[PDB]
Amino acid sequence: ASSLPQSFLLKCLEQVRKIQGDGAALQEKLCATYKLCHPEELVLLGHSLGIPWAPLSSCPSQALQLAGCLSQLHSGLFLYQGLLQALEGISPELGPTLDTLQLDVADFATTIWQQMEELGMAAMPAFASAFQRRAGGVLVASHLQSFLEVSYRVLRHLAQP
Amino acid sequence: SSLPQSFLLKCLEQVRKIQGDGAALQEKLCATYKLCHPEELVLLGHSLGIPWAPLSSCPSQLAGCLSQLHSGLFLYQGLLQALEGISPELGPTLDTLQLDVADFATTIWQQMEELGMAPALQPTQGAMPAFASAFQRRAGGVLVASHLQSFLEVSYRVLRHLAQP
Amino acid sequence: YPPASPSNLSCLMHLTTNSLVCQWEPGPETTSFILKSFRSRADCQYQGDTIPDCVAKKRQNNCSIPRKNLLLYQYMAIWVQAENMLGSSESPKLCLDPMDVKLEPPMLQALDIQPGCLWLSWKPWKPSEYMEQECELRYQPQLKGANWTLVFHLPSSKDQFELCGLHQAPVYTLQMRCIRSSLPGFWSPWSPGLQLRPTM
Amino acid sequence: AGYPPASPSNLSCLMHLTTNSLVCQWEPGPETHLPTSFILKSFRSRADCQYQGDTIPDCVAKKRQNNCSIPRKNLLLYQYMAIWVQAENMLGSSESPKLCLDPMDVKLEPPMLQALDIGPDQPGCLWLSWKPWKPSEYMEQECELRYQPQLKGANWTLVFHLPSSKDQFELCGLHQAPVYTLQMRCIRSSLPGFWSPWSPGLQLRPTM
Repeated sequence: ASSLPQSFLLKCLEQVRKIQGDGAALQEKLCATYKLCHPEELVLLGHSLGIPWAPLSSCPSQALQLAGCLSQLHSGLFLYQGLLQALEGISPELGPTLDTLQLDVADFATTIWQQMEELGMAAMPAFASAFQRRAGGVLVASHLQSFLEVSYRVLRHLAQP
Repeated sequence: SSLPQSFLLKCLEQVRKIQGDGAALQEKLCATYKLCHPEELVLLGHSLGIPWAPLSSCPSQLAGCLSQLHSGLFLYQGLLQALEGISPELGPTLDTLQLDVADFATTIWQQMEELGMAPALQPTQGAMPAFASAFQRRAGGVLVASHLQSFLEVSYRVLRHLAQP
Repeated sequence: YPPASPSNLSCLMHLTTNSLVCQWEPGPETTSFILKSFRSRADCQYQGDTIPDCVAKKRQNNCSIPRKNLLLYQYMAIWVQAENMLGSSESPKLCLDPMDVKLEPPMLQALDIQPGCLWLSWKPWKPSEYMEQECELRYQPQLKGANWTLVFHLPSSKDQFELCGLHQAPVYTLQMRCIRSSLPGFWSPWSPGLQLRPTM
Repeated sequence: AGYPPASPSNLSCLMHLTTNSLVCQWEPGPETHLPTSFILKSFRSRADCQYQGDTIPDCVAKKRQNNCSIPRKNLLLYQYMAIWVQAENMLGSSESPKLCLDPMDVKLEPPMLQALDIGPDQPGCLWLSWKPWKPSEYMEQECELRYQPQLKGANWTLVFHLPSSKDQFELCGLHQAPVYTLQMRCIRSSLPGFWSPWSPGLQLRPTM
């Protein structure tokens, strides 16, 4: 007995896997093109640049009642959709890769929104230079990955009650 | 896995449908003739000669157990045929149970053939029991149905295991 | 005049009458219609036995094959034939397993014995008790603002089930519907509204 | 003489991951003899496509093309959409009934199945490995493997509900012939999707 259709949770899980590969494709590009391979190194730039992170505190909770978790998931995805747009394509060589990733992320947000609607459940940083865009690109990709790795669990849990 | 999950899913449904038909029959024999406790008819099973489909310790060779399943069923559709309708008040109820045991046997048989799992030697009906008199047919009806029922209680177990929903 | 090929032939397995009931669209009036079938294997490529012909009654655009004439968890090809003195038309054949095609909603009720709480219980529609079903429960405070909230993946029968958090109105409506678990089948219609007063 | 356009039919759409576009095709019916045009029309909707969501840009078919495609940029994947075809010439116009789909519910290519000389360093064995079609590796899928000895009307032996990837898969007891033929196909797991075609047959020699 769940407030979410099992197919919705499955399509969501399929979108996480898809976005996880997009971001992986992006993070491969940035390390092959700009030898920017370890986000760890860019840790402080997180504050310097103002990279907003995304919580899922409402997710290690809920069950038959879960609009809170659905609202965090959406807003979290909604945020990374914004940050990726802020990177203004990073560069011509990364433009297509980053573009793929932002469409996917945007539609995943839309999709979680519209489902909440159906079920009745009802700014951006600057990155002012090549390097800042490249570094911001590496940090947002990795914050997206952590967010998604946590979401995967939240969802697997929801899909297997 | 060797078997299609949708086949096991339909199998589990036919077992239930058939448990429903047999419970209908037993309910009808009791309501119509006050034959209400096969425990009391047990000893007449001897007389009548109602066999017992043995699921020869098969919780798992599918080719071998799915075939033990089909033969058990094939035997009960034989016994139920032998009951020659039992009596007008019962013919319909019994006929339902019968057609349903008949289909399940077929179904299992067709799957086995399409999987190349069918027994080399094909099953032929046996020497069906002598349900001579009306009372034999009614008490035969109570017993055969109780035999069938325990058979499907075990069958459901082996099948439910394979078919993991 | 020549009869036009019948259309929109649909078939449903009625557990009540234990018969495959088919209906077609007779098309532009111009005759007799005969629902014809043959036992077969999947895709209806196999030309199996001839299921005895069911001839539709007078002004009835439907027939009905009794289960005595049907193999059950097997496929079959169905089609209607319109015959006039000036020719005969014939619809496209359908290929269905009768057990694949009509559920009636489950029996939902109040648990016959906390604030904003409702205890419930339900049993499946008996003739389909053999079928493993998965149901949906939807409920809502009977307010001028219609908004249904659901509960998914419930069993076809519950001993007792406490729905809670119901404080937003003195009365709530509840309905339930089921569908065959993991095999083909359509949802049953929703059960009749059930006004219930959450423990106020 | 010229006839009005007949309502298009047998409208089908397939989401191609390669080109990353939904390609739809229909059958226009009898020749009208007039310059008739076709337009793939759709709008975002929800299940049962009763909901009138955002309109999706028309897709006009090229002449002689009984198909039209919608680019990923126009699709909202994982939501339903209503699609229909509209034909029209000077003497009229018709429309196909509406198709209701979620593009991700409609084209897979076989998994990459390969042999291995794992060897036992025992008779009648083979070791296989397989990975799913790359463009689709983000969707969980299950696979079927079919094999048979090259014999006199040898029949296929099947293995169902297999994982979509397997680094090493031992198959032993293959004794009926020196060479077997194996093939595998996959399908989207737990969600709508069609089976892919079977991978091209491998000819392997079991041990001994």
